[PDB]
Amino acid sequence: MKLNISFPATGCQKLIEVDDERKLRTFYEKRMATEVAADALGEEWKGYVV
Amino acid sequence: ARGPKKHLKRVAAPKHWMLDKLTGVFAPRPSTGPHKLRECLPLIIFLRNRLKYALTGDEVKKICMQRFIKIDGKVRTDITYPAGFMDVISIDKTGENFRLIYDTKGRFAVHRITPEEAKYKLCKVRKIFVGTKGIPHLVTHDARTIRYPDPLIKVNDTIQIDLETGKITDFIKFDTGNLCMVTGGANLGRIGVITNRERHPGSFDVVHVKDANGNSFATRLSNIFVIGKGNKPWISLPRGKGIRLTIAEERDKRLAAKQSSG
Amino acid sequence: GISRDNWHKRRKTGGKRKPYHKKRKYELGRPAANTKIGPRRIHTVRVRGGNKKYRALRLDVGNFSWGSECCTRKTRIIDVVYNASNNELVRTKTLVKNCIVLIDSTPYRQWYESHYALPLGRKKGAKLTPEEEEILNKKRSKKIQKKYDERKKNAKISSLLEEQFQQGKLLACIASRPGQCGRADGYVLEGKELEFYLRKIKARK
Amino acid sequence: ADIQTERAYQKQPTIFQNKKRVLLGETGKEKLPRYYKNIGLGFKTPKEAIEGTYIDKKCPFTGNVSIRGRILSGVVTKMKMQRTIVIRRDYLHYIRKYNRFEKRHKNMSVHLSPCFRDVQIGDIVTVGECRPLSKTVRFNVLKVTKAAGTK
RNA sequence: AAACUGCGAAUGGCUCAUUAAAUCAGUUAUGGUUCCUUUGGUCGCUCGUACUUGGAUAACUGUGGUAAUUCU
RNA sequence: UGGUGACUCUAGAUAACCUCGGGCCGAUCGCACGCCGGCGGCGACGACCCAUUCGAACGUCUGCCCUAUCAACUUUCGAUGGUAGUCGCCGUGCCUACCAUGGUGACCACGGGUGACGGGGAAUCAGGGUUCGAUUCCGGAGAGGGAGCCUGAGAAACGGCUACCACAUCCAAGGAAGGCAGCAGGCGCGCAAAUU
RNA sequence: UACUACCGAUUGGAUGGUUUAGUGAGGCCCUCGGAUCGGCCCCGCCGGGGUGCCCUGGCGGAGCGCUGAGAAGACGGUCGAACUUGACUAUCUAGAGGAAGUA
Repeated sequence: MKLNISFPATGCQKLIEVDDERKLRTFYEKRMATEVAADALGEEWKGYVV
Repeated sequence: ARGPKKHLKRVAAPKHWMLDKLTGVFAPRPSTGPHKLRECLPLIIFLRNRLKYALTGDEVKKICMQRFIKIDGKVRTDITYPAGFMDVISIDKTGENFRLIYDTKGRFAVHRITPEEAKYKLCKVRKIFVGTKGIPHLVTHDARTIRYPDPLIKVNDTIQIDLETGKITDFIKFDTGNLCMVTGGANLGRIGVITNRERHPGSFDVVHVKDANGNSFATRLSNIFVIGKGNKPWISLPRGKGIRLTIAEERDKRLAAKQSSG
Repeated sequence: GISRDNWHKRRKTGGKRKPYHKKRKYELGRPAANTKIGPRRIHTVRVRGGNKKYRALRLDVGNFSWGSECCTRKTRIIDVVYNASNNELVRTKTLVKNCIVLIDSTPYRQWYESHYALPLGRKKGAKLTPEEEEILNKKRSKKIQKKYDERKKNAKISSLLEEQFQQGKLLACIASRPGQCGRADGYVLEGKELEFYLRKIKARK
Repeated sequence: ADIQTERAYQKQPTIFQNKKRVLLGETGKEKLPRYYKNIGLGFKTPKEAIEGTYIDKKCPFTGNVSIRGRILSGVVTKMKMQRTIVIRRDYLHYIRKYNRFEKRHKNMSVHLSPCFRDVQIGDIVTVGECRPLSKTVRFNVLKVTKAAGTK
């Protein structure tokens, strides 16, 4: 998958392509408008809830 | 149809507009308004077909959009606005005033009137009702409603309007001995004196009218407009006095106009 | 696609028409929305001309008029007891026009004692709370007690109504159409109509 | 009895009949005031209309109809439905090629008010056009004249 | 310019398959209905923050998906 | 109070009600500028209701070609009528419930056919007639076949939508799109008809 | 020497129209449903004003608080194209055999 990630505090966006299904295990079987702590996305993504 | 129609074919237009065959497929198709579209002159036909002031419909659009035409004292920019029986068309720029009055052959004449006459008109009262805290009302033949009329005014009478205020000045009652114009049917445009009215209940009444030369004709009651009281009309009458000549004497007049003129 | 056209019917002789045009919109019918008794629930239908109709689907209250007294009061609706068209509009408790219905009586009782100063529908035990004593047995002026006793010469009800005031439930008939205006209005049954519907309810049960 | 034969209480809708009153009129003379009107084309309302006790919402004299349109006349043939009869109207139709005529006829189901009792068959009714009262009924009996022999 | 809003798109044009008291024609009626618009009337008639109220959403900016659409 | 040939009309008086899927009782815009901080002149757009105009829709009466090798039909599953409702923009078997047994027909009902859209009209004609009218005006209907709807004052709309039936297009096979009996044009069909 | 047309078995196959019975796409109505989105509260960090309290001002947090809006979906009803199996009827086509007349 690709991940269109935005940031409404300053309105800047970025498309990050994640071809690793271990990271996408956090988002599976969720729904729209449900917040998920995005710790699995990497190491810069520690305190980040999307 | 699935709704109201907006065109009028030129062959199905009213006969008294005197349009011809070959200039187009369509007729002007009057807007909704105070007069019926089988009983009206649209302003485009009066202004280029009768007065010859224009040569196209585009020039009628240009003349009307300069706010130069007042019909019953108000400016009309609509070129298909239905003018009708006894409306005062007043062009201020040329200093002309007209009233739409039928000719003896049932068409609207180009009747010029003085600006003294152009401040009033006669209307025929078609409905009286009392409405909402006892206020009496009129409804005239050109969709005017008037609050608080005189209580002697009844249905089929003829009142007189002042065109600025909109209020009644006086009126004529419907009685034998008053003067008429016929506004419908075969006898359209003729003028005479009421002599009789036979009342058939549940149907239309018949009014007998006598011409100034002793000719007599009937109409229905709805085709009767009381012009004046007794013999004096309250308006100016057109070229013919509402006296329909037969074809023989019309031929004789037309031939006597050639052996004398020239 | 419910239709009210005539052209799907036989002719008067009994021959069948062939349809020449298909179903038009102005010949439509709508579903037959059956009012019940419950808390107020009214839906809105957009109809021909752009006007508005009210489908009451649930009513509990509407105003009924005492015809003899000329007293109209808003009043809770208790139950349906008799429908003159179908009997299955009673077991389902459907409110339509002309149906016979049980309503409350206390807005009529409180008007009656305030206007005529007489007890109505009270038991023979005569337990009277001190609320209505000061309207039934008030102090009042001589000119005003004269009027209140002059009213008492004609303040007499039929015996068929006072046994209903004994149970706190009058019998009424709905005069408006609840599927078409969202209201259940009507009048209290009195007299010949009252004993007619009384023997009809008597014979039906 | 004698009116209330249906499942619903029959009454004239314009007349209020539960006006309370004192016993000197409550016991003295008991009379329901009758609603009637005068239809307008010279027809006079019958005596049985203004004093009878029948309830017919389709009657031209005591019911809610107006008479407007066509006055016609036929001859009664069938009296077998409830409050409505069948008349027959005979006419001649001109065929142009032969300069001659042929006898045609048309039937009309027409509503008969209970104020015209003693209506036989064979006699001439006058009918008036009203609003559509049924699927096939548009006219209403206004005046009955007897046949030639009934003295 | 764009876009939101409003109106029009139910007229016109074409064809004659269906349809035999049906369509249609003349005549009547709506006192048994609805009616954008036009025209006139009405619009302090009601006895109970205003020197101006609230939340959004396009166009636009920016990140995109699909082989593909007047897709989003 | 007023009206009609006729109201259960209009207006009046009284008691209430007044739908959260709410009724009206202006939080709108331009131009000219002002008179004694107030009072303003023209417009524009609105708006419940009433009337008018353009209609529409349901009814009234009379009128249509051939066929009896079509003589009885309609009524179970509304046929004809009565009472009460429901639904409808409203009148009505329009639908429902309960009753009545009616309604049409040799004066041709019912059924079938039509190389039948109906009229205004056309050709022919001593007089009478006979045949034609798909076709530019009016009225109806239908947008391949049926059906259902949304929006709207107005549509059961097809140069709107949703299905099914018959055809048929693009595809990366996952999906997506369609409706010339508008103007041209093409194929077909034919004895038979024009310029993308 | 050939044609013509019939019966025609095949209950050839296919298609149409009436009906019996069974099924039922889709919209609309009704009873639910409640993914989500707000507001008012309740506290925390707390300014100003008035007076430790209230109104504003910024947030943030949670509470099955209490309401407003609300999509998917489902029960039912209705309208209802179509589908299947029959029965009757009609047509187009593949079809052995033959007969008579036609010349």
